[PDB]
Amino acid sequence: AKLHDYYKDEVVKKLMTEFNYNSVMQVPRVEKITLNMGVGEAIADKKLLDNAAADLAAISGQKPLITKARKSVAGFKIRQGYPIGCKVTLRGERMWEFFERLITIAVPRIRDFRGLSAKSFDGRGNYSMGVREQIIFPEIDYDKVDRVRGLDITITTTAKSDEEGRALLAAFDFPFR
Amino acid sequence: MKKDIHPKYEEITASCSCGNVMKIRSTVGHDLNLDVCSKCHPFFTGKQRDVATGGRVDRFNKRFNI
Amino acid sequence: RSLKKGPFIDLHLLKKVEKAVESGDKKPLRTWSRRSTIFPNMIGLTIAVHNGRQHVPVFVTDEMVGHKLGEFAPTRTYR
Amino acid sequence: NPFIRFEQDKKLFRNALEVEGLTKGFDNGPLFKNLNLLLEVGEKLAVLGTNGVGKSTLLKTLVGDLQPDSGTVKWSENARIGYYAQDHEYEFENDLTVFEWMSQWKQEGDDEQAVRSILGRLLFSQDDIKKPAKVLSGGEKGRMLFGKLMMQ
Amino acid sequence: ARIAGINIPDHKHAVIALTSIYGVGKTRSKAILAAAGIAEDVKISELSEGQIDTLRDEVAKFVVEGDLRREISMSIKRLMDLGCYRGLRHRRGLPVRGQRTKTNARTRKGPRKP
RNA sequence: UCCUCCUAAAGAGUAACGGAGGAGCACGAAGGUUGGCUAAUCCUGGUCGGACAUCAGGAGGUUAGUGCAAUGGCAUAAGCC
RNA sequence: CCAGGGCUACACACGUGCUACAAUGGCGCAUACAAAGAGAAGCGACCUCGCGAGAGCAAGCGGACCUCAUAAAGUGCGUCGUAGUCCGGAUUGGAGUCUGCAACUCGACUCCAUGAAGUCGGAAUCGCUAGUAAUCGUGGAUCAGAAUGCCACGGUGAAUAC
Ligand SMILES: [Mg+2]
Ligand SMILES: [Mg+2]
Ligand SMILES: [Mg+2]
Ligand SMILES: [Mg+2]
Ligand SMILES: [Mg+2]
Ligand SMILES: [Mg+2]
Ligand code: NA
Repeated sequence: AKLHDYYKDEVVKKLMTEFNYNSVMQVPRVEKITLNMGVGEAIADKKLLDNAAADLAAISGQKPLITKARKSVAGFKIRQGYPIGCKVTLRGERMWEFFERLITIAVPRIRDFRGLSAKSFDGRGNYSMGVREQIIFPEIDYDKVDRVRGLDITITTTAKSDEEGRALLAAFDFPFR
Repeated sequence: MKKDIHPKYEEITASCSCGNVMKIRSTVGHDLNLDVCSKCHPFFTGKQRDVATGGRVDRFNKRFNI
Repeated sequence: RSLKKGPFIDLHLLKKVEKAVESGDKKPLRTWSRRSTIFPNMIGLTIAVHNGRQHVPVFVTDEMVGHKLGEFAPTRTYR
Repeated sequence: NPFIRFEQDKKLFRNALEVEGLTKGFDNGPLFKNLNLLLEVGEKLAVLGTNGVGKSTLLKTLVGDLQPDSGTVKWSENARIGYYAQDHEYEFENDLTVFEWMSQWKQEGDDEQAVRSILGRLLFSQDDIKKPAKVLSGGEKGRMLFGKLMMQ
Repeated sequence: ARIAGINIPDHKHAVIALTSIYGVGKTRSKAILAAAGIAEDVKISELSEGQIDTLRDEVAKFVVEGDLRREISMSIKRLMDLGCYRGLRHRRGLPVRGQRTKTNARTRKGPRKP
């Protein structure tokens, strides 16, 4: 959509002249966005996981996949197959729409916003972020919700380094430091 | 998509309180009016306005009327 | 809390400050004055006050202006 | 011996019932006329009579699913009413399991305990928390009603 | 009935309904309403929506729920870090204005603990 | 009474009141077939979340797994939907 | 002799009290009725300033004349409609006023905001037989300032004692 053709028209040229590439598709491009939370407290209240899934469905136009514990761990008294988290993968048009609607409105609505860190890359151009609360998103009316559950946004790009990931994300008007 | 397991999805006009018309698809069911976007967010204008909590010698001086 | 005009301190410390400000930071001042407020010409000093039996060297930081010298010398030991 | 224990969500103080005049009637001259009385957060007042007097319809009027011909009952603004009907067939329906029926209640409780525990405190096991609600017999249905009261 | 935090009380007089705001009491509510041009005996649900908008800015010229809590917390946390006598009492949980703790001060201390 | 390894001397078998462990079952799918998939454990980044829950990349590669003891086997999977 | 501190410390326990938990009550408005006592390095009207504690000016009075000094419950009008509330007022932040060389330890009072426990109290226990109990206010001493205590005065005014 708007962010996608903005990228196509402007960011490709900007990054190409910035890094002195030689091919059109050597510029890093964002390939997916993953929104998940491991509710943890679904050991005993399975309705909590359904409420979180409804929250994610409201936030992003997809039905969340319920993720279960891979290995039994005795520390948190869970075993194999227990539904623990919810996850949504966004690609293409929906990814671009959510990318617009996050950094245009939802981030400004953060209480006492100061700026997202720049050293939060895994070393391969990927980004991760914790919203710490689900109420900021416009898809929420601040009264339907019952808890303080927060997401974990992960932006997966084809960048070859955290430097190029920083460059790509700063080409999209990210509120860094 | 997978044929009606998802919620609805449609274009909704989401403009700021200072103009800034922004047509964004979402799933709410009603147009919404909100605060400023990052276009008019007070982030680069209050960098020192936020860091102002302090000052005792200045408010002691005004108390020194004598 | 005290009065509308005339912030009250003791002379013997006021004159002792004027000798300390010129010489700068030095050995701490052993003053029994507790009922004297702090003035901006004392910031960064190392004045010492009386808690009843001994002097505790206090470091006058930025925010300790309106408070009194004895406000930072607790006078009873508990546990 | 089923271990049943009724708690109190919020304690009201002044008085609860304070009814003035009911005069409820169906076909004949009203089964009662005034019945002005107060509660004062007391205990019981065990209504009783003979068969066909109208104690059940008096309780229906008090609980409000039936309204009198003309009168006022009113309760305290903090009053929470649990009801155990004389006949309870409108409740055990819609083909739910014992677990689902007992979980449709409860205010803020985990799905696995504090609702599967109140069941086991009153003569129920894993092999019984999956049988349909509409098949239990008599005293078991009454005990389920007691459990819903204990959780409400 | 919607102000900075929430104006939950309908069915109440505007003078006392405004007290739900963390930062407005009785005299401040009278100060707010007097400059609003409305009487103090009007109910919230009865007054038109052409005055609630004129109230939000009149509430806004003061310090209210969202930021008053931060302001006072900074004041208490200052003394705690400052090391003042009030800070020491605030750290321990005892009276800070110099009253009896020999027998009284259960409000500041809490329930007894043998 | 039956099963697995060693003693058992590189075919089979081979004793002792020799050294170590198991069984008296389970399943109407945990069987048949077709289609699809690959694990343990460590690193970084991340909201509650910590050494360990869930998410994203990297290394690693079968060190995982097999209804149940041990041996042999298993990626064309005999493991997982 | 002097300066500073303590007598004011607090996991706790007891004795005597004050304010409450409300609707024969809170709040706002208007309007009545007292007794007793003090005052010269003292009581200080009236007027002006301040939302208020109070500040400036300031006559009169060492007094049945002048000040303290408006008594409060009450009465009439309206609202609140039994809610932790327009009951409650602790605790805390900010801003001040006046005595006093001096208010941190450790004063009183005013303003803004916050506004908790408490919804008639276990075993047990205390006071009172009439202008008394209960309830409402007023003054004095000690005192530069500093009482919910002590001593004293009046207003309203019961039930019961086979
Ligand atoms: Mg052989
Ligand atoms: Mg051989
Ligand atoms: Mg098998
Ligand atoms: Mg196959
Ligand atoms: Mg098979
Ligand atoms: Mg003493
Ligand atoms: Na009946």
